[PDB]
Amino acid sequence: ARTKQTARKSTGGKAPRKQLATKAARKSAPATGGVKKPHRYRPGTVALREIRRYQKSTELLIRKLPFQRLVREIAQDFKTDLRFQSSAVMALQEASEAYLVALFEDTNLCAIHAKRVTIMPKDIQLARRIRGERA
Amino acid sequence: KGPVPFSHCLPTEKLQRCEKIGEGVFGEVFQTIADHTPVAIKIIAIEGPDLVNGSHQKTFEEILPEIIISKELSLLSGEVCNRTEGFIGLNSVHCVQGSYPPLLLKAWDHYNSTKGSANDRPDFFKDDQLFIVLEFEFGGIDLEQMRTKLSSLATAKSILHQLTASLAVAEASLRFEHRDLHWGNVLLKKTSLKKLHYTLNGKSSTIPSCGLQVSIIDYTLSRLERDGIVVFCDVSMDEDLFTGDGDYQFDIYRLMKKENNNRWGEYHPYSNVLWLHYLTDKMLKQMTFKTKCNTPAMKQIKRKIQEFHRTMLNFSSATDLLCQHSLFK
Amino acid sequence: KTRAKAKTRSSRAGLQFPVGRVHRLLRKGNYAERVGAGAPVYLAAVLEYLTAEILELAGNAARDNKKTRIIPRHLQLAVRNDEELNKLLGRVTIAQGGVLPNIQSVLLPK
Amino acid sequence: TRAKAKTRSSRAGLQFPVGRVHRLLRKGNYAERVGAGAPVYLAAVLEYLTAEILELAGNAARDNKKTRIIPRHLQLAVRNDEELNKLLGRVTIAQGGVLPNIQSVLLPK
Amino acid sequence: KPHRYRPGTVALREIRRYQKSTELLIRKLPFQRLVREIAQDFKTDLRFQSSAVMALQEASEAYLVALFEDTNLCAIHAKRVTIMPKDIQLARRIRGER
Amino acid sequence: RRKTRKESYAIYVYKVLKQVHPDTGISSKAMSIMNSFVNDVFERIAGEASRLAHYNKRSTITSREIQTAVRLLLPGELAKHAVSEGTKAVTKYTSA
Amino acid sequence: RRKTRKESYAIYVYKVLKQVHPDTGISSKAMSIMNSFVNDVFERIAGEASRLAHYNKRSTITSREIQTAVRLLLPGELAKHAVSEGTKAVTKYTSAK
Amino acid sequence: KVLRDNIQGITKPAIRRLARRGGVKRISGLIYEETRGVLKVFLENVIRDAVTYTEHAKRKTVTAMDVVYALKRQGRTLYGFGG
Amino acid sequence: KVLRDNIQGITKPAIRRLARRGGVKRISGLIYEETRGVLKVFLENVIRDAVTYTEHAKRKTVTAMDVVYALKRQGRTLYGFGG
DNA sequence: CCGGCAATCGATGTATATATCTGACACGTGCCTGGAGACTAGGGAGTAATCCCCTTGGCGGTTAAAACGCGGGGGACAGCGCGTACGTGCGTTTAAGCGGTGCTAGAGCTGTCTACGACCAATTGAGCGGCCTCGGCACCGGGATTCTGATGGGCGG
DNA sequence: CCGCCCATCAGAATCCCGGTGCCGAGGCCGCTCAATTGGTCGTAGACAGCTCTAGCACCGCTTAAACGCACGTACGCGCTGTCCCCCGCGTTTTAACCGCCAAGGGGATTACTCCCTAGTCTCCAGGCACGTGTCAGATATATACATCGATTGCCGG
Repeated sequence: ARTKQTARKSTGGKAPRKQLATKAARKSAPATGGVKKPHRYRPGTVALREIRRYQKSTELLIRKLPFQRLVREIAQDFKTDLRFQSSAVMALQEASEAYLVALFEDTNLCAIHAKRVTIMPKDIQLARRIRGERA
Repeated sequence: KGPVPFSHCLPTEKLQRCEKIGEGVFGEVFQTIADHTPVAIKIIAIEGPDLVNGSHQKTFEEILPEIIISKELSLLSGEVCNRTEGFIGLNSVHCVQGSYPPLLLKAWDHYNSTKGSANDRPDFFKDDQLFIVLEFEFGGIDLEQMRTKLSSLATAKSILHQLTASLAVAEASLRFEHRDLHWGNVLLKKTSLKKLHYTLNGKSSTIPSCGLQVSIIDYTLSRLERDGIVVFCDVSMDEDLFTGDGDYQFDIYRLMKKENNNRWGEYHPYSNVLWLHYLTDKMLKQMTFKTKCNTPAMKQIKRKIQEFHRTMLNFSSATDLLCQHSLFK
Repeated sequence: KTRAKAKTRSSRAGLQFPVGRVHRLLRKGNYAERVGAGAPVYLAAVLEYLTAEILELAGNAARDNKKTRIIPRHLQLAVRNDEELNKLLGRVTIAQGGVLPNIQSVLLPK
Repeated sequence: TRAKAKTRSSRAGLQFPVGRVHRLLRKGNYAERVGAGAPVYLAAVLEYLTAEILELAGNAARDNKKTRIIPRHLQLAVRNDEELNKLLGRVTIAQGGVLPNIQSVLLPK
Repeated sequence: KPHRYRPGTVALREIRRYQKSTELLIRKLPFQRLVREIAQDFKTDLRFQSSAVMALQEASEAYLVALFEDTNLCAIHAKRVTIMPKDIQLARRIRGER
Repeated sequence: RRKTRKESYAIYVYKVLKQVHPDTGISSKAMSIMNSFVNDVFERIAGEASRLAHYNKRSTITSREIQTAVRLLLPGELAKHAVSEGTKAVTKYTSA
Repeated sequence: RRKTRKESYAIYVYKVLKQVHPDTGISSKAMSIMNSFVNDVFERIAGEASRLAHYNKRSTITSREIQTAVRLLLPGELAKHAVSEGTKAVTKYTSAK
Repeated sequence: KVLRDNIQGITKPAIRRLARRGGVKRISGLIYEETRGVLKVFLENVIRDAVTYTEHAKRKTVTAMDVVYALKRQGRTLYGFGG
Repeated sequence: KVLRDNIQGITKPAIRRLARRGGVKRISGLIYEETRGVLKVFLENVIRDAVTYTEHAKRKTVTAMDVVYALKRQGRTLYGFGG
């Protein structure tokens, strides 16, 4: 703001000399693909990577708008022309997520007990029956 | 007297304590401590045959109006009909003969090393070169460097109110047009006073301070009138000023020229109004604030500033805007 | 005359939690017709002890992660890794807590 | 000349005591005050539930060629009805037994 | 040739027989001795009423019968007809109790 | 020296039983069971009503609290019939 | 000051935290969680004590009821420390009254 | 304005993510419908209790406090939402 | 009069009878030790709570009301023995 | 000319019919304590008016996630064979159960009387609600480093 | 002649810095009202004494259940083969998310009645403890009757 605009003589590339003078190039592996072989991880590896990834974070795993629409649709059965605060829907979502995660843990234990690796509906049924939720 | 040596005006104690603060077409700006007070020194090379920094040297009979308006705006802080401390006071202005001492040369070298400069090295001047030195109070840091340092919108409102009050007082008292309020030209200083007092035509009022005090500088292209005589510089022949682009500030000169039909000698206070516009534009676009706008009261005042920005173009002068617009009521 | 200044009951008991407020809450909660003069002190001491225990464990967990503020993840980690506190809050859900990293041995690659 | 007293159960047309329930509500540390219509409601609800259970148990007892109800019949009545079984889901009845039930795979071929 | 039943007949007869009566299946004196020995650790020189021991026995037997039903369900889930300790452990783990 | 009297619900349970099945008796253990049942249900409903009253910053227990607690505690059916019985009893009482 | 005032346990929790870990902070969500925890435990202990007093045909709540409720509610190795702390506090209060 | 068929908005990848957080490696092809059904049952119970609480207070808006009270009544306490 | 080695009084036929009422057809040989352990743990918990109630009441005899209160506290309400 | 399917034939355990004998259940009586009638004082709850915050609904841009198709590797599931652990039954040993006899520790009740908790009036300082600043924490981007999985090339009894 | 090991290669995962954007501590005022201080006063419970119920200990005799051993077969477990069906990866299509903006519905606060509940005194009827018979259920004996396991007896490829 000297009353006129010029080029960039005011600053002698201060930001570059302070940082990224020439370091702004390439990083990590530079060569990728370029092979006839179709690079592929064997089945079961990315599954374990996802297991390790999602057991470390804390954020919600369901899109908010579909859940809110479902909640309103369910609630309209008991009374018409209802209203909600935001924190009410947030609390409902948190409780639902926690319940489902615990149920899946129990289901996995039941599946392993039968000498398998895949979970089937019968495992969910047995878990809910023993838990006392279903008679 | 006259072109006294630099040593008389700059003792070795002040010479060693000079810190480079700025550069420009006019010259150089340093900071030192004198009389147990931080003071700024502006140094300009005058009455020379050489060309420096892309322009020829400036004479004395055109720099006289600059010092005249500077002393007028400094002394208006003592008048009883209209009082305001929005300007900088005059300490001393004097003439020097000699060359540039190496201390300020190495200070300039350090300034280039840290920040960089847009001019040349001032080491070509001999003994016979003539210089002018102006002494001013310390004002603080420019708004440009304080962009990520403002607190919230309340500080913004206080700054705008102070600027408007100062400009209104100037117009009402001395019919002033300064016409170069770019955001690198206002200064912010920390203060402890809770309120600021201003007098216009005998009526006094107070403004919240919010922990800051604003000031204006660099009156090199200003216009004023006194007792039927006008002081200004005619700049109607250099169009490079109006060739700018890349910012609406570059367009404000063209818009003002359109408003006044390329006649600089006329008094049109409305020009200053659009200058506020540009600052307000900056205050809404190029600032980062520490505090979010979660408070409803701050939402209300933000809406107030938005409406002020979108509707203040319809007012006549600074006084009308101050005494009519709902923002300050 | 002079009533000899004042002194909160927390100061005489050496606690940090309020004693008067606990008394007022016990009186207005419909627990019994009359309330003794020593019950609020006991209750305040117990609550302060439990708070200090949980906070210390959470702070250790937060420091381990190289952060200087406690967030709900650290509270969940502190609670679930201590047997006694885990048994105390056995039917409680903490928002934004997550789970404990744990994978069965059968599912691991050979 | 006080009029001859008329108990509150008679006015409500019930079989359960209303004054006793009022006293129990008052001297129980539930609230500061107790309204005049609460005991009637509570007594009616309790009588209804008792009548339901008793009728089912008496049917079960008659099915066994008896004329007196014992805990076995109460268990048979409670465990064979969905709503009562849901209500008393965490309750043990002494000397009740269990319901006859064998998994189908265990049966001989 | 002496008469002999095939393995499984008498088991089904006993299943039908014990699901129709409503008695206690544990002898009383050993249970009383066990209760006193267990309580010996918390306080010395205690006395019990008769109804206290009776209530304890009733609750214990109800608990054991329910646990055995859950164990049978778990064992059948894995294509077996014999119950093994792993079934008890899985049932207790899922039910919530340690 | 006197033996303190103890109160129970046997009289009313016997009255209701003679009302429903007019030719059926009962034993002592069954009477104890029904006594415990009535006590348990009373405690559940009263506690829920008290909590409901405290939630809204009110100082009295009315029939609205009892009705809401009944609707909250009882399963799907057994909740309409109980509500109808209570409303009928209250209206009959207040009419007389 | 227009809104009616609301009370919480934030100040005392912050004092305890700054006493245990002198150079650590806390966020608002953690503050809410701590507040809920304190209220829940208070409610549990008070309800147990009231039931104990009612069982014994008393009409007053004393420190014996609180002590027995603490023994009944908390698991082992947590009951003992809480009992010790409460006894110390009561003795100090009584002596200096 | 009547909503219809919104349970289909609980996608398949979302169920997969929940299972992954649970620690599951292989998922069959008939699990998604079961998950949708059990979620519907859970939500029905909780929302019915919350709406009862809201109605009693002669109010027309469901707040977080009703949800917290209903969850506590079912036996699943929740910390952190105005508890 | 110290008592020792009484868990062996829960004989094998008694466990067989309980299993038969449970609906079990075939049994292993290692089940009895597990059953004895779980029974011991259950009894320990209940008796500890009952004795705490008795000690608060300032008595030396354990009554049926203490057992009933302990069972109700643990969430296993029992009907029939008073209360 | 057998491997089968049905039809007997014997033996064992459970359900059913009739006669005697008891103790637990169904009433009758007397008494006293807890509920009903009658009346007053005051404060909690209902109703109207008003303010303003938060919930619903709309529009446009972008882009991250959901939907779809296909090849193929690894797991679910059936069939088979073998060995031993568990069920059924008999002869012998042990301790539970029942019926009395005797002792006293401790639960349960009553009467006296003091000390601790409720209630009130005057005084005052803790704690919460508005407005405001600001130092550093968390976050992102890039670049480098590491670590791990999937591969071919080999010596050998 | 079946291999079972090692050295390379590429792709995620994790570290190091530099710049940005906001949050969580605090500072002030201003009240509001709830906690502290100093009294009086009525009753809950601590304490001491007494009565008598029921819990504990021991002994003798019967009979049913627990225990040990022999024998055989059906169930559990390991191994092989086959085929379907989920996983990993690239391409195309849908709608969630972000930012901003009006409109007004319903929750929250203030003031004013006024009817409903607690509290007190008097009186008598409902409900509890105690004592007697008689009859529903328990016990004993005999008698079918349904079902399990082995043997006979022909029978079509």
